[PDB]
Amino acid sequence: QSMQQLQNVIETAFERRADITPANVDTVTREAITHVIDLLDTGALRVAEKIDGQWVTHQWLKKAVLLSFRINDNQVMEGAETRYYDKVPMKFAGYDEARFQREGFRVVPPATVRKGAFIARNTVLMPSYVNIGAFVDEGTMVDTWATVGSCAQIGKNVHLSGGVGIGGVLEPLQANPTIIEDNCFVGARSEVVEGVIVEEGSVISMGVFIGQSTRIYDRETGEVHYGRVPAGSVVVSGNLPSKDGSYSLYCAVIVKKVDAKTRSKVGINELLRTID
Amino acid sequence: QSMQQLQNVIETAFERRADITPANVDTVTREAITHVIDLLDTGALRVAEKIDGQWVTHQWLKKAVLLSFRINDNQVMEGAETRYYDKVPMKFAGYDEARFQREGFRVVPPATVRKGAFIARNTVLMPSYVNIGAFVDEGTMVDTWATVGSCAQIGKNVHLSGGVGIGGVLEPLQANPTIIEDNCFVGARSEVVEGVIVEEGSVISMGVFIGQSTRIYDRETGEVHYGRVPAGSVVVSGNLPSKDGSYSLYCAVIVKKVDAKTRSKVGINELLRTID
Amino acid sequence: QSMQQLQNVIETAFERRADITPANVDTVTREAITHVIDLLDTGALRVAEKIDGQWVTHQWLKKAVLLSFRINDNQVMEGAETRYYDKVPMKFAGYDEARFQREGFRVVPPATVRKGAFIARNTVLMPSYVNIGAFVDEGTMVDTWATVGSCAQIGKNVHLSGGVGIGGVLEPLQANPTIIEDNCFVGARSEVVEGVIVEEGSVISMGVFIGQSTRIYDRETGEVHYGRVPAGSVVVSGNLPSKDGSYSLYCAVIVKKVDAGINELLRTID
Ligand SMILES: [Mg+2]
Repeated sequence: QSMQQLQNVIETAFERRADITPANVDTVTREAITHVIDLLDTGALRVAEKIDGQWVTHQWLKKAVLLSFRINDNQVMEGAETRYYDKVPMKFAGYDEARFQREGFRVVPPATVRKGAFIARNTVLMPSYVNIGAFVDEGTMVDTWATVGSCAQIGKNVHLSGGVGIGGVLEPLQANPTIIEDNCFVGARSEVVEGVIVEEGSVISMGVFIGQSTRIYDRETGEVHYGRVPAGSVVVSGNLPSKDGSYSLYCAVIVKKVDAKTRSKVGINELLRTID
Repeated sequence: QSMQQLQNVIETAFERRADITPANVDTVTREAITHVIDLLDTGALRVAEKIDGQWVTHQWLKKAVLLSFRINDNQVMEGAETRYYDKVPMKFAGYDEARFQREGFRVVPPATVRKGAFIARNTVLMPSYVNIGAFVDEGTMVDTWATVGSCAQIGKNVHLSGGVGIGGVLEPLQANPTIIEDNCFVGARSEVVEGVIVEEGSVISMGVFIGQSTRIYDRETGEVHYGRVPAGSVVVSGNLPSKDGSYSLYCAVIVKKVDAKTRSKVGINELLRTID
Repeated sequence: QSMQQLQNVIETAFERRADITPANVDTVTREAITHVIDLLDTGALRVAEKIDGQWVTHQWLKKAVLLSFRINDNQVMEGAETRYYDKVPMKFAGYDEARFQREGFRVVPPATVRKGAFIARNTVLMPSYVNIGAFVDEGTMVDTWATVGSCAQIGKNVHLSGGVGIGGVLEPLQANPTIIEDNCFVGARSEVVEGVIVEEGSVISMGVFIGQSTRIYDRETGEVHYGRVPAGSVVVSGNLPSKDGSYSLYCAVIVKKVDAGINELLRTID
């Protein structure tokens, strides 16, 4: 209700978004937008959440994020050897040692995160990027040059290996973000985009690139999945052949299904050695 | 005469480059080199350009860039939590807020650019790197951990997705740089290099790796192209089989062709859904 | 001997590491750990090395590196526009011009390196990351968004193209690091992980992904290698088909063997 009234401000401002700019927005609307982003930043709110077993996307939070662009000017940011120019502030810009100590994760230079993304305890941010509206749950490792795009929901004990990208979804408002459920491993150079949902304890190896159009071939059943990686799927890069046999095109291949559970990297590597 | 005088200084210098050092360079030559880098930085000059439907490379600008290296010593660059040591200054180190504001683009930390690359209005540099001599035109998105290599020419309204690399080209002086023409989409994790030209309105998916080494198979005609993606090509990764079918080898496949133009990512999404 | 004594202090500490925290770590233990990391940082010690022509892995160095995390607290690190919070010091934080001049490599912003990795002379780090216990030898290029993981050994006159990741191997503790031998070219977007050894003078094309499970198919002999790219191999991405041909899965393919100019080597695909 306090929350209902916050949402009210957002839904009202967004309907008139066309005429909102940094120099005309009233103080109530600004503070409200900023409060939402603050709640997203602390994980008190989140853009999508799993309710009664289904992923629900809260449109009004995406409105809030969009409005946060519209109401803030780009500003110069001092970078020591370089300068920047952007309108989304840095999550940690203000964090002090006490706050870092209390929240219990690690941010490894030059890893950065935009204000408005939630990073949970026992996470390790290797040099990587986490965009606004994202949620990175406890125990998760984000490896070097990995990216957690806007609004993505990364569960607990997830491993985003080096250079793995999880695609942002801000617009359309109605579209769910990309979702990597608890215990998932995503191997080096892989990309999961466009609101694909990787169910819990899946194991995606290197260089597996999955958007909504990507064929996920279940070699056991012969079925082609789109848009969703079944829980416990072990998935690797492959191709499907043309009717000809004269060429073949990329796909992901489900090559084993395992029980969905927290796994070490050593464990993952050993499971990937266990495939035909 | 001014530009003729400049080019002549550079080419004359470059002829005797073996005898030019940071310690021994006269100020006229130093000034001429640094002024050419400034012209490339502001987009007043550009390493290659399209004249009469034809891409022309200007060797002398490549010679300028190469001499900019030769005449400058490495120097310690303070970076807050770390220090660097290099001889190419940083484009934005001297940018004030007014300059950023009039030039109309955004630089999202930790994105950086070397001095001597042009960045046009309405582009957004997510964390990324733009090397010396490159040209990134209006309304382009350079997404997280992407790279625009030396001398690369990126067109207007291009989307370089996360992890995309556009390969640098200095030597040979004669070689056209890597060119991405207007309205191109390039999917996450892709690399285009070695003066490959991606013609306008093309859509390259994820995980596409194209150099002069790469077969570009038109599955509609069965023809292999090298070094060029024809305008409006929709390109995905695939493989072509050995004569006996024992193995197959990576290639890029043109799966269909569209009529090149201004885009939305409703239509990028939807173009790839019709893929076979 | 002093080195034997150092190794014993490290191994004894490793043995009772479950008892050791930043809070209770004693100065003898700390000094020995920190001293090993200093030696790794200067290249005086290295995690694996080629002895009598084979690679030898010094597990106790891996134990020191592992312990260096356990015994240190995270600290806030001021970063201009942002702040960090981590427990491994930055290699260059206190370098001055004279030291850069002496060690003779370049560090292109925003390239960074953790303390406890050795960079040799005439190497160029484009924006990249070199993790603790790595050794990057002379005349090597580490191009933009490359990554040299924990303990990885990169040889002389190696080209790690843009977006090339060399996997860390702290654990398992027993494993050798990922190794790129001398004179190798690694094409952009490639990733070589899990202790794979890429032998000298190999040419790996773009977008090649090799871990310990990756079939490296020799199209000439029909061999399938695991874990090792043979010296002077030219390597590209490919697939190996299923029995019935319904689908195919990723591999590497050795498409020629050359003694010891790249684009001509690669522009031959059949
Ligand atoms: Mg910085």
